[PDB]
Amino acid sequence: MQRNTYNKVGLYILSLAMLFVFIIILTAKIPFCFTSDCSFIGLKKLVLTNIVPIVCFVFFLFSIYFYNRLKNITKYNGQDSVKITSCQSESYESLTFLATYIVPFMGFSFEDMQKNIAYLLLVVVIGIIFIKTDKYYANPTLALFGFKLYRVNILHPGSGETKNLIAISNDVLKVDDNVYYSFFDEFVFIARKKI
Amino acid sequence: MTTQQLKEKISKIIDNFSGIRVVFTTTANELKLSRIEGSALNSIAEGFIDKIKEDIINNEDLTSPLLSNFDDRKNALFKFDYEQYPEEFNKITQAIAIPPNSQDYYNPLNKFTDVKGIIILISGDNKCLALYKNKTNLAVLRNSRKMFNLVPDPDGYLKQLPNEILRLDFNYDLFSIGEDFYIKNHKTLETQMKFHQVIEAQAVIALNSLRDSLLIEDISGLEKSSREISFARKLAKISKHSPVLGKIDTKTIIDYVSQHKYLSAILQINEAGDKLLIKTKTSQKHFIKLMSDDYLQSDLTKIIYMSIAKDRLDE
Amino acid sequence: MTTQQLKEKISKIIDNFSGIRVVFTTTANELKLSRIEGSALNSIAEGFIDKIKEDIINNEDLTSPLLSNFDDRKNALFKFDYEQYPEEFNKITQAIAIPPNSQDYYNPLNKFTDVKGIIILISGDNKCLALYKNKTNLAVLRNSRKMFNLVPDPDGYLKQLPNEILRLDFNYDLFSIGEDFYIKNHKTLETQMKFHQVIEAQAVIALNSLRDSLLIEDISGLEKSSREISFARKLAKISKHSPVLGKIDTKTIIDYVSQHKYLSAILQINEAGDKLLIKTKTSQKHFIKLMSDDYLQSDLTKIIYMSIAKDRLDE
Repeated sequence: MQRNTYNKVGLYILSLAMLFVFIIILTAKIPFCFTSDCSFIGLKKLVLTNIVPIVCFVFFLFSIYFYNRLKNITKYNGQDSVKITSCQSESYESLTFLATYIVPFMGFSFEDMQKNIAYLLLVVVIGIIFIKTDKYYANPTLALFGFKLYRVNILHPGSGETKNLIAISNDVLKVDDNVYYSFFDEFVFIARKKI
Repeated sequence: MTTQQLKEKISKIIDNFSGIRVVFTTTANELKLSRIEGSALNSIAEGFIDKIKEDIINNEDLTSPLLSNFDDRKNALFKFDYEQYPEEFNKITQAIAIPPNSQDYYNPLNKFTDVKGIIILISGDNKCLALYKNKTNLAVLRNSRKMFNLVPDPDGYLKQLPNEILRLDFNYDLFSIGEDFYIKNHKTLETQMKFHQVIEAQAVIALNSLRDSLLIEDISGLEKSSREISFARKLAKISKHSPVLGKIDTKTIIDYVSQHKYLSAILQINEAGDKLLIKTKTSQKHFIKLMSDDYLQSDLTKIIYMSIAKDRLDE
Repeated sequence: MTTQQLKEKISKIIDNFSGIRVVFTTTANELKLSRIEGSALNSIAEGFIDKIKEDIINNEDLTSPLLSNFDDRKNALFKFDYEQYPEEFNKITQAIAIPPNSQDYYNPLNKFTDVKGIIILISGDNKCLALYKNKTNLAVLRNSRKMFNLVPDPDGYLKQLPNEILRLDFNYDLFSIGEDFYIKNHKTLETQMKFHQVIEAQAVIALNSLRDSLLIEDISGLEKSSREISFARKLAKISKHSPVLGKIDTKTIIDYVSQHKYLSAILQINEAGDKLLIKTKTSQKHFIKLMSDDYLQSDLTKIIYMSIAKDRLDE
């Protein structure tokens, strides 16, 4: 594993952050009582009656750490420029991804621990197939933070015309525009317009 | 390519500035790319742009002669014109066209002991400029003498950082434009790029031509001096661009030495009146400069002059 | 002073090596001796010995002309000719006589921005060789920046330490022996120790003598282009070392331009013929190169040679 495999694992864990916070808001069972008789039941009973909340909380922390690792990519050298030849926008992913792989988990009942073990195994299976299927750039947590995904064909000033690269830009992109590349992998790079 | 067209191409790269990229070459002959911080890379790009502007753009006294006509002038970028390219030049040409989605990134756990040179790829207006650098002995430097784990110390014994720091000062040894290579520093090219054997082979050809010219009485003095690289530069210049050796008869040369104010008292004619006695190092240097056509007089002031840096005017 | 006596004096210093002390130069113009670690001071000592040996000792093409006859030749050490010494030269001559028992000592808590020059005192044969280097803007170093406190990092952005660099290399800018001062880098002389005003003073006295020569109808072009030092240095050389200024009359000059087969075309003569018609920048440059007697020929090949860095033979 490792290297590219760890990068795709980090992208998938960052993608599932909306699922983690959705399970957090759906099933928490926090005693939100506005009366004086609802005292503290104890820390041990609270952490016993809540298992998948704290599991999803440390998974959300893992997703935040992997988003920090993705934001570390643009910190170093990205001071080179290319020219976009084709700018066919592919941003219906991370909406198709959400409405296909997250809405069923909202349509799923979280009552028994056997069922939760089965759903975690389903998450692991979906991630394992999602590792190596070249649709790994779909990321609703990325699309919430202003990022719009594009399928671009850059043209280097001195190397050549490399084709079929995926750009994650902060703003809109267009044919005959200059962006700054910071390659997270061979296929996906974080873009930034030059103006 | 003249100097004005070179200035125009450098200007056309500079004002339509696109961006830079730093590529390391290694001792095992492969190309890796580095992880430089954004503000540090911006400062490097601005410093290299300022140095390149002071060298070509704002410089009025710029000349670009061929490396086979290498004199000892300053503020010049010598043009490569030899047939055989060294392997670092081909590695520069390969480093121009590395695709931007490459993943052969440099590993900084090697403590920077494997990097042989630093290639700066200044790009702009669909053209690539490839500066070159050499890593010296860490560019010897200092520290602050942390007293235990705290930085300020008025009693600070000034010490050196260990073998982990790379020099990236604002200077370049040679740069690449288009398909031509221009050279600024000659010592790193004669040392690191394995070029002094080519210079020595050209010196061997020049010594063979001097022996066949049937002029020097004692060949073995010139052969004795020929192992020096600074002398071998002059035999390379003699082999490729001498306008007196072989063009004219030797009798005119010996008449010129017999009819001069300075050469008659330095270079001595033999007893038979056909050879030149060249024994001392001073006589060797004066004969080399005589065969290099460095003894010129003015038709205005009638003053004989030595010329360290010459230029043929009909060019 | 001849180059051979210079080499002999430096060699007598070099093989009779005794000690080496490093003292800084401040913005408030006081000596501040440092605390260089002994292994590091020894390493800088042997590196400076190797650098000065390569530059001066075994060099064969070394020449030492005066600063007033400034040319663009490489590997040469110009001799200082002006009696007007800037304050850094007085600082050097104070720093060659600092007693070792003095305690005017450096405080390294001043962020190393107070220092504006490094003095290297190669001491030996009861003599001192003071080598000065400028601050050279704290040229950028490169670390191997980690995460947290775990020192190795397989993937990390390489960055720069802010101001504890103190890049002093093994190169030098200018060095003084005895009472004669010698320079290597003229750019830091012209841009740091207040020399440009002296160069424009020599330029305007050259322009005064040039308007007293009555040769140009458009002297306003020369006084509007002469504020750049790249023309002012040549104007200073024209002022002090020229065999044309006040030596050759105007009619012989105009006959030489009329009879030359290049200067009659690139530089246009006046229709009246009493003066010279220069207006353009290339005409200005060829005019300056003509009046410094840089157009020469030999007797063997009889080709007109343009000299970049000429040298006198009779003296």
